[PDB]
Amino acid sequence: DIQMTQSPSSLSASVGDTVTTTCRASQDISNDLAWYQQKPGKAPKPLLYYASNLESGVPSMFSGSGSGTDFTLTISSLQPEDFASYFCQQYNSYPRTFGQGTKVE
Amino acid sequence: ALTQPPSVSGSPGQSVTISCTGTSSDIGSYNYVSWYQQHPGKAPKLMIYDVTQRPSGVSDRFSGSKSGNTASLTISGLQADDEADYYCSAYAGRQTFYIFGGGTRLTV
Amino acid sequence: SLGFLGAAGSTMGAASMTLTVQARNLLSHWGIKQLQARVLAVEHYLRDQQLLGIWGCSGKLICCTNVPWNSSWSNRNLSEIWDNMTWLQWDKEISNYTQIIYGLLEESQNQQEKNEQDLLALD
Amino acid sequence: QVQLQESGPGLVKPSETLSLTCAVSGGSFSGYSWGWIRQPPGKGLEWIGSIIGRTGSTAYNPSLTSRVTISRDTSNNQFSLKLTSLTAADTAVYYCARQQSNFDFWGQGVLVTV
Amino acid sequence: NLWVTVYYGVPVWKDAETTLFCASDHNVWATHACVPTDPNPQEIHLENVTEEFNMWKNNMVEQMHEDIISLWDQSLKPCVKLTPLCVTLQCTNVTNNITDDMRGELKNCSFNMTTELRDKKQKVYSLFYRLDVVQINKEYRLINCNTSAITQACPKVSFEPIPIHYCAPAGFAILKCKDKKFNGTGPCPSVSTVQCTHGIKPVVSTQLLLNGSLAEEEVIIRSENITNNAKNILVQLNTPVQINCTRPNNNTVKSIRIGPGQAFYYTGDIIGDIRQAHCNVSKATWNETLGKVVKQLRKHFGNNTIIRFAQSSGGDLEVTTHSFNCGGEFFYCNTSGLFNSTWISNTSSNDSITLPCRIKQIINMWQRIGQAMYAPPIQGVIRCVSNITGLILTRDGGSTNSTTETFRPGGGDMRDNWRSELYKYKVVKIEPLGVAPTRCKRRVV
Amino acid sequence: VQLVETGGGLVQPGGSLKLSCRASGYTFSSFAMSWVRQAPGKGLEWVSLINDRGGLTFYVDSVKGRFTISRDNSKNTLSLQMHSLRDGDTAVYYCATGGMSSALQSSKYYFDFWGQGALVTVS
Ligand SMILES: *[C@@H]1O[C@H](CO)[C@@H](O[C@@H]2O[C@H](CO)[C@@H](O[C@@H]3O[C@H](CO[C@H]4O[C@H](CO)[C@@H](O)[C@H](O)[C@@H]4O)[C@@H](O)[C@H](O[C@H]4O[C@H](CO)[C@@H](O)[C@H](O)[C@@H]4O)[C@@H]3O)[C@H](O)[C@H]2NC(C)=O)[C@H](O)[C@H]1NC(C)=O
Ligand SMILES: *[C@@H]1O[C@H](CO)[C@@H](O[C@@H]2O[C@H](CO)[C@@H](O)[C@H](O)[C@H]2NC(C)=O)[C@H](O)[C@H]1NC(C)=O
Ligand SMILES: *[C@@H]1O[C@H](CO)[C@@H](O[C@@H]2O[C@H](CO)[C@@H](O)[C@H](O)[C@H]2NC(C)=O)[C@H](O)[C@H]1NC(C)=O
Ligand SMILES: *[C@@H]1O[C@H](CO)[C@@H](O[C@@H]2O[C@H](CO)[C@@H](O)[C@H](O)[C@H]2NC(C)=O)[C@H](O)[C@H]1NC(C)=O
Ligand SMILES: *[C@@H]1O[C@H](CO)[C@@H](O[C@@H]2O[C@H](CO)[C@@H](O)[C@H](O)[C@H]2NC(C)=O)[C@H](O)[C@H]1NC(C)=O
Ligand SMILES: *[C@@H]1O[C@H](CO)[C@@H](O[C@@H]2O[C@H](CO)[C@@H](O)[C@H](O)[C@H]2NC(C)=O)[C@H](O)[C@H]1NC(C)=O
Ligand SMILES: *[C@@H]1O[C@H](CO)[C@@H](O[C@@H]2O[C@H](CO)[C@@H](O)[C@H](O)[C@H]2NC(C)=O)[C@H](O)[C@H]1NC(C)=O
Ligand SMILES: *[C@@H]1O[C@H](CO)[C@@H](O[C@@H]2O[C@H](CO)[C@@H](O)[C@H](O)[C@H]2NC(C)=O)[C@H](O)[C@H]1NC(C)=O
Ligand SMILES: *[C@@H]1O[C@H](CO)[C@@H](O[C@@H]2O[C@H](CO)[C@@H](O)[C@H](O)[C@H]2NC(C)=O)[C@H](O)[C@H]1NC(C)=O
Ligand SMILES: *[C@@H]1O[C@H](CO)[C@@H](O)[C@H](O)[C@H]1NC(C)=O
Ligand SMILES: *[C@@H]1O[C@H](CO)[C@@H](O)[C@H](O)[C@H]1NC(C)=O
Ligand SMILES: *[C@@H]1O[C@H](CO)[C@@H](O)[C@H](O)[C@H]1NC(C)=O
Ligand SMILES: *[C@@H]1O[C@H](CO)[C@@H](O)[C@H](O)[C@H]1NC(C)=O
Ligand SMILES: *[C@@H]1O[C@H](CO)[C@@H](O)[C@H](O)[C@H]1NC(C)=O
Ligand SMILES: *[C@@H]1O[C@H](CO)[C@@H](O)[C@H](O)[C@H]1NC(C)=O
Ligand SMILES: *[C@@H]1O[C@H](CO)[C@@H](O)[C@H](O)[C@H]1NC(C)=O
Ligand SMILES: *[C@@H]1O[C@H](CO)[C@@H](O)[C@H](O)[C@H]1NC(C)=O
Ligand SMILES: *[C@@H]1O[C@H](CO)[C@@H](O)[C@H](O)[C@H]1NC(C)=O
Ligand SMILES: *[C@@H]1O[C@H](CO)[C@@H](O)[C@H](O)[C@H]1NC(C)=O
Ligand SMILES: *[C@@H]1O[C@H](CO)[C@@H](O)[C@H](O)[C@H]1NC(C)=O
Ligand SMILES: *[C@@H]1O[C@H](CO)[C@@H](O)[C@H](O)[C@H]1NC(C)=O
Repeated sequence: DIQMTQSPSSLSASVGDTVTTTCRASQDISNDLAWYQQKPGKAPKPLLYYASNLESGVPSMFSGSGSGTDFTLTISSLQPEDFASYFCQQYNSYPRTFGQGTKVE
Repeated sequence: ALTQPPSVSGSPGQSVTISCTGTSSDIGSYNYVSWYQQHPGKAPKLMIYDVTQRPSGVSDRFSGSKSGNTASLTISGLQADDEADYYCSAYAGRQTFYIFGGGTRLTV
Repeated sequence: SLGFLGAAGSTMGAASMTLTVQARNLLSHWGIKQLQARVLAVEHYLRDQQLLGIWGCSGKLICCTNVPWNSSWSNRNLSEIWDNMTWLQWDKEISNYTQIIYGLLEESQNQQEKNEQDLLALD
Repeated sequence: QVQLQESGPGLVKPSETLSLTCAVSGGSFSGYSWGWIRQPPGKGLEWIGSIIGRTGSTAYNPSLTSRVTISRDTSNNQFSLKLTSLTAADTAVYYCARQQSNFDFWGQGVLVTV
Repeated sequence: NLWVTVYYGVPVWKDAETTLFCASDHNVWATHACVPTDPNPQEIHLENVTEEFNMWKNNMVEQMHEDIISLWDQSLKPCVKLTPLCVTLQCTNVTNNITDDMRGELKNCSFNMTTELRDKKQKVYSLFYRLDVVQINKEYRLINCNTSAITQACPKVSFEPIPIHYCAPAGFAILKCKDKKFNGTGPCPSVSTVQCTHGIKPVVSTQLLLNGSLAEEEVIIRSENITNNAKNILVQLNTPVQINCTRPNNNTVKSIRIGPGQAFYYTGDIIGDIRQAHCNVSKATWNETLGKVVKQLRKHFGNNTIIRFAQSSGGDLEVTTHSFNCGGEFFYCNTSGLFNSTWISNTSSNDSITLPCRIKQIINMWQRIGQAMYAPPIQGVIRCVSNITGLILTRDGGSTNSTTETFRPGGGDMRDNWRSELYKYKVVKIEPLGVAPTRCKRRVV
Repeated sequence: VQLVETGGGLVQPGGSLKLSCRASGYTFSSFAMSWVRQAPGKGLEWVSLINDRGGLTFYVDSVKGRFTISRDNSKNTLSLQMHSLRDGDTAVYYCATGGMSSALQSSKYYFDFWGQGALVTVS
């Protein structure tokens, strides 16, 4: 199986600020990493298909990048509504391993 | 059978050499001369194999060597528990597989 | 019971138990295209058999020889070769020495035949 | 605008077989993979398994394969999860989701205790 | 210590190029040469074998290409050579009960044709499609007159594709890649061995690949080099898109003897009104299909770019238009209605898209020059239903500062159609002899 | 690793006894096995050897016309059938692992794992 983790467990943040996080894999993933935003009590909201590609209805505030084993997620500014946890998912192999992390407070 | 001197002994803390003598066909021809020890009431244990090899679980105080048609086992650092009977054994060939020597009763 | 090449990927010491599985599948206009394919399969079969003949392995799938193994061809022990490698991996590891080994096998057999011929003339 | 509804029951704690049947509407099955994702309280997400809509072929998370069956019936636009020998660790929110590389659509996961 | 031991029957192999033969279960795709197939194939799964495949360097493609062309040509060997037809034609427009699109599309021609006896002539009046006739102002000639002799296809020989299985000779094996989402040009962790391929239908088309296999999970984008805009992109769909094609006009076919046991077939007249040939796809299915294709393209063309689809830029009708054989008739359908959209990441009835089609009787296949076939007309009305299983796309070149990529339909090189079925197969040679060290010594005397 | 012996005890001369050895903690089928005996007042004597597959057996000359060694890998069991027992055959018999290995394995011309034996008395 492909394991992966996020770097921060959480971030302290101001609303009027840019915050970033990362996701690192034990095995090479050919850009096939997705990102999600989760609020307590709800299913995760998809953000990114591939590290650099946004889904529908997702604002330009979100962006990302990466290839191989090293990936990143960037939020240019936050609304109070963006103080949520984030997930990264690899879909390069069957144990569809997710990483866990980056609660933003 | 292989010749192996009886009653070879020594004091605790000393070293002892227990020799084994065969012929040109038994020891002179093959590097397969193992050593075993036996406490009364127990099956023999392998101490040395091939000539100089030692199996896991056997301490480094036990070591063998050979020359010509003879071979030996030496024990350094003799301990209180080193009072087993010792035997040499060698691979003789295809017609005769194994030959054991006589026993040596080590005492300390 | 595995089928043809079923043991590919298994270790060398396992794969060696299926030698007859692979051996029996060897040898088993536009008509010209098909004949060329059939003729070629026969020629390849016969060339392998000729080498086995030359080396003194004509009737065997497993044949022991008198050529010592060189550590320079592969400085690897038996546990690694027979238990932790497949035949495909092995083939790559020593492909560079194939013609050295073959040359040695031929020379050894030639010497053996001369010796047999003379022993049979002892009277 | 695809919607997914898990429709799960509460379960017997010491031992039972879980059964969740997810209804799908606003789209169909032939072009997509469907599956289940679990989230025990206080934990992140893990995949359970999935089924291919057009062929019915499945794949499962290696850790629980001996206990899990996923199947589908496009007639009713439904698919379901069946888990045997449920024991404590199986308490989780179970989510229904549609996969097209990513997981595009999610339902409202159901908390099932064991 | 160790000795060389020789083993025979060792399960190893090498990449190889050999001659394959066909097998199968009248028609152009004659099964006369092909070996009857086995009651069932066998497949051996090879556990723990990872192998590398390359669909763009696969000699099975070249052999299929040569065999298909060969069968095509063999089927025309015994057919009538229509050389008496390369005469001046006197033609006027068909204006009788023609609709708005069918304007100048049909011409009514008259000519002095040969007959059974050499001292006799006959006057023949026939209808031709405009695309087959070139003006020399009522004087016309057939389009093939200045480049080739034309052969009439035999009326009793079907053009329906028959699945062909390719089989390896003894000493060789075909390895099959079972991986899902396999794009070619890689390691394939799940492989198996077969002796024969699945049956492949030699369906001939441009732009849209009909009646092939489908992907099981996702649309698969395959190319030799995705960043090279000079290369074609093959797209395999995971769902079929159904397309309904018709030639609505009810034709009456006439024939004349033009020589000693030879006859020519031609359209005499049209019974009803004259309408344009066309093909339908539903809007919902086509629009869903592109959304799936676009999502996958974004893997290679990421960072939220704009993906645009556009019409073929130019070239011969065969490349710019969707060519296919429908019931023996040869259609050239305009796909501008399928590739007219712009996609961005911010997005979202029996309504359908009708593609107008043109029809030709003089066909020049396989990009060859000097050969031509005359396709006899078919009496009655033609209807066929096909499954779109994949696409051929090309990409526009341009600067690297662009935020938009444009894709257009491509095709015309038949080998790329073949590659969509043969991408999972590789031919290897079995090399049964090998050596390894053991403790076994040959007995010396 | 354990080797456990069970079997017959006292027989009169000319009679027959059988011994059995069961073993576990290792792959039984990977090893050749041997019987060694010790007369009550003597040292060790090799009696017999069987390969891992079970097809090849060897004996000390003294028992060639009367002892049979066999194994059944599916039950992890080694056994020895003795006929025409002589007074000279009184000994503790032991089963042990080793004394031979296949051509694809490292040499193993020694015994390593021993059972505790069984006493065979002929009187
Ligand atoms: C993608 O795949 C589809 C499906 O295979 C192809 O579509 C088929 O094309 C064939 C060939 O044109 C069609 O076959 C023809 O059907 C006619 C009608 O048959 C009816 O009556 C028979 C009675 O026996 C029934 O069994 C049948 O079901 C129908 O009810 C026949 O009249 C035709 O025969 C005549 O022409 C042939 C030459 O073509 C002569 O050899 C015959 O002797 C006779 O004169 C013929 O059998 C078939 O119906 C189509 N299927 C569908 C669903 O439409 C697509 O063409 C293919 N696409 C591409 C690009 O290749
Ligand atoms: C492919 O490799 C696997 C190991 O990755 C092999 O699995 C072994 O199967 C035997 C069956 O008798 C078990 O006793 C072993 O314990 C398994 N090994 C491991 C590490 O679990 C499998 O046999 C190989 N397949 C082939 C055809 O050789
Ligand atoms: C094609 O041309 C032929 C001949 O020019 C047409 O047949 C003629 O039809 C007219 C009626 O409009 C008759 O008066 C003539 O006697 C016919 N001539 C012969 C000998 O056929 C035919 O109708 C035309 N067809 C079309 C569709 O244009
Ligand atoms: C055969 O005749 C055709 C028709 O006149 C020629 O094709 C034309 O070539 C000119 C070249 O400048 C193009 O501009 C026209 O558009 C072409 N017309 C068509 C209908 O294709 C063709 O070149 C001639 N072939 C030979 C060998 O002379
Ligand atoms: C098909 O899959 C293969 C395997 O993942 C891709 O090959 C990799 O391409 C990158 C970029 O050139 C190289 O850096 C890697 O080393 C290649 N991997 C291997 C194992 O060789 C290939 O690019 C994919 N094709 C398409 C069109 O996406
Ligand atoms: C795929 O095609 C592109 C375009 O031809 C190749 O990129 C060029 O590589 C050469 C040699 O390094 C450079 O001089 C050019 O400037 C590159 N052009 C561009 C637009 O980047 C690329 O190398 C090819 N891929 C492979 C695997 O061969
Ligand atoms: C393609 O779709 C068109 C509709 O857009 C079909 O044309 C209609 O056919 C019915 C008879 O079934 C007529 O009553 C309508 O007047 C026609 N409508 C139009 C706009 O022409 C057409 O038949 C379909 N073609 C195929 C091959 O399925
Ligand atoms: C192609 O033609 C078939 C009929 O041969 C169409 O299928 C019919 O669709 C209507 C409307 O949904 C149903 O009431 C009929 O029962 C269907 N018939 C059959 C045999 O399934 C199909 O929709 C057409 N497709 C396109 C793109 O025009
Ligand atoms: C296919 O049909 C389209 C649509 O009728 C044709 O598109 C025209 O192309 C010319 C030249 O680029 C443009 O000036 C026109 O504006 C386009 N038409 C429309 C409605 O936008 C196309 O030329 C046809 N192609 C073939 C091969 O027949
Ligand atoms: C999608 O639309 C919203 C409208 O509020 C806009 O803010 C956002 O930037 C758009 N996203 C993209 C990728 O264009
Ligand atoms: C091994 O190869 C070297 C040359 O590289 C040669 O000198 C040596 O004699 C060879 N040894 C054996 C056992 O063949
Ligand atoms: C073979 O060599 C490897 C690497 O040095 C070693 O780990 C392994 O124990 C060796 N095998 C044997 C039987 O000694
Ligand atoms: C075999 O020869 C190639 C050069 O053709 C070389 O690169 C490779 O390292 C050689 N293999 C070995 C095991 O030395
Ligand atoms: C045929 O149609 C064309 C349309 O461009 C017209 O110019 C020509 O005069 C017509 N010919 C006849 C005989 O009606
Ligand atoms: C047939 O030949 C005669 C010769 O006088 C000519 O007048 C007539 O136009 C020709 N007919 C056709 C259809 O070309
Ligand atoms: C089109 O796809 C359907 C899927 O159910 C299949 O039954 C049908 O045979 C396919 N048609 C062709 C021509 O392959
Ligand atoms: C052509 O139109 C005329 C006038 O409406 C009509 O009398 C004639 O029957 C029509 N012909 C056909 C084939 O429909
Ligand atoms: C991705 O788009 C952003 C604008 O939102 C731009 O600043 C960035 O440079 C682009 N990245 C790449 C690799 O083109
Ligand atoms: C492409 O779409 C535009 C906008 O709806 C339309 O005006 C144009 O005619 C379409 N092109 C074709 C070839 O249908
Ligand atoms: C096709 O998809 C586009 C996506 O933006 C949507 O706006 C349009 O309404 C859809 N059309 C049909 C017929 O489904
Ligand atoms: C074409 O017209 C003829 C008139 O005799 C009729 O028999 C035939 O059925 C018609 N064809 C079609 C497809 O309707």
